[PDB]
Amino acid sequence: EKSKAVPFLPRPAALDGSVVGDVGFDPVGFTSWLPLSYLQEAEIKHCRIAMLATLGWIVADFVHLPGAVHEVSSLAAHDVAVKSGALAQILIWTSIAEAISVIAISQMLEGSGRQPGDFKFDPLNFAKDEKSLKKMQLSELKNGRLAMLAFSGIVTQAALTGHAFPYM
Amino acid sequence: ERSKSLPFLMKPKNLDGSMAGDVGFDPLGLSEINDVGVDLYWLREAELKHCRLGMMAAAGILFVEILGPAPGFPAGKSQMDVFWKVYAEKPSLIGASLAAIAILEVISGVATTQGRQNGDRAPGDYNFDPLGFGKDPAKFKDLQLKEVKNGRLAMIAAAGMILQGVSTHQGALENLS
Ligand code: CLA
Ligand SMILES: C/C(C=C=C1C(C)(C)C[C@H](O)C[C@@]1(C)O)=C/C=C/C(C)=C/C=C/C=C(C)/C=C/C=C(/C=C/[C@@]12O[C@]1(C)C[C@@H](O)CC2(C)C)CO
Ligand SMILES: CC(/C=C/C=C(C)/C=C/[C@@]12O[C@]1(C)C[C@@H](O)CC2(C)C)=C\C=C\C=C(C)\C=C\C=C(C)\C=C\[C@@]12O[C@]1(C)C[C@@H](O)CC2(C)C
Repeated sequence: EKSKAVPFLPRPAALDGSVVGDVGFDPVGFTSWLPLSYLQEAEIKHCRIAMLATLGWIVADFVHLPGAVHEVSSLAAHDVAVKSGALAQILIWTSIAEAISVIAISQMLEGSGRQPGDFKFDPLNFAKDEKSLKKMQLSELKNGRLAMLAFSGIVTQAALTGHAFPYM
Repeated sequence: ERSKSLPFLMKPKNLDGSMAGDVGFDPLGLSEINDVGVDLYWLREAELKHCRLGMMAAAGILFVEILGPAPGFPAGKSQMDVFWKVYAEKPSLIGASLAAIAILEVISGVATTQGRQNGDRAPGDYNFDPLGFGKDPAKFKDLQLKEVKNGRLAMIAAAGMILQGVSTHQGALENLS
């Protein structure tokens, strides 16, 4: 009762405390008719994709790969990269990763034990015990949400005003 | 048995004494509506939202007309017509404000319906007391009465300002003198 985020709204009844980044924020009750693991996986995937996208947009408006095709702004880079076939390679490998993801999310939903977003990818450690893993999961979630909103703002401002890196 | 405000009318059944500003002024018996998701809880929440919105709007009109606009913002003293001048030059501000108000209003409606269902939240309550001006009781009732009276007065005032600006196309205090 009385979820932490919205103090005047009831607790979403599906987010008690046992999830990283769980401040009880679900006013429209998306968790009431969708699996929690599915939504967590979707959120983490969005976080990672948008973090990479924000970093790439900002960097590519500064540094360009050698070649005349890579001499466009990130706003206009989509139509150039799709014509050159640059985005085709990313599409192919992302589709391979996403088919393996289809298998992984199916197994997670039907038992297994794989945590949402846990691909066990960890060449370095950066997370030795449970406490470090929880803290870094919270950091990843917060940074990913911030980067999703940041990429949203960057794209909207750049489309509104065709400016360089300062999209004001 | 008779309403305090209207002695020629019987006391409205649903308005005993609880809500701040209750004087029994329900001649049409609207407090007894229990249909289309509308009841005393919904009516009180709507009244409080109207009170707060009217207070904010009246304060904004008076502030802008007396102390002038903020730097970088248009002038004209007609608040119903300066809106189109702001939108003509800063449409993004208006759009962002509208989107924020839309999200907050969706949250407000969800909260109203939930609090009506599992009764734990008083109508118009959003737990918004950052400065702790209404922590203790015996002052909360007085603050509720002050808010309700000021909000009704500002509702009437803001409706008047809207109509005056739409019709006369002049400022509020311009109409005053
Ligand atoms: C969402 C991810 C994403 C997407 C869709 C793109 C898309 C694009 N980038 Mg880009 N970029 C990204 C992230 C991304 N970038 C990141 C994170 C960086 C920082 C290193 C850059 C740095 C960058 C530069 C410097 C340039 C581009 C350019 C371009 C355009 C054409 C060439 C190209 O594909 O990039 C080539 C990308 C690189 C050389 C660096 C990519 C490094 C990756 C993203 C990090 C490692 C992630 C890993 C491989 C994930 C594995 C995927 C899995 C399925 C196997 C194209 C529109 C070029 C352009 O035309 O600019 C307008 C260009 O000059 N990008
Ligand atoms: C279904 C729903 C929402 C909901 C729900 C949920 C989501 C299901 C959740 C719950 O469970 C139930 C329920 C029902 O709550 C309904 C949504 C509400 C609506 C339909 C929104 C309406 C808002 C309209 C407003 C507030 C417009 C005001 C216009 C003004 C104009 C201003 C002007 O300046 C302009 C522009 C020109 C100037 O010249 C002069 C004037 C004219 C003054 C003043 O502001
Ligand atoms: C800034 C913003 C969001 C900021 C979010 C932040 C900081 C989030 C922080 C967190 O996530 C972290 C970091 C960690 C989480 O655990 C906790 C929180 C705290 C939640 C959203 C802006 C959101 C801004 C929005 C939605 C603006 C919308 C504007 C519109 C629609 C206007 C459109 C128009 O103006 C045009 C474009 C042209 C005109 O011609 C037509 C019209 C329509 C007038």
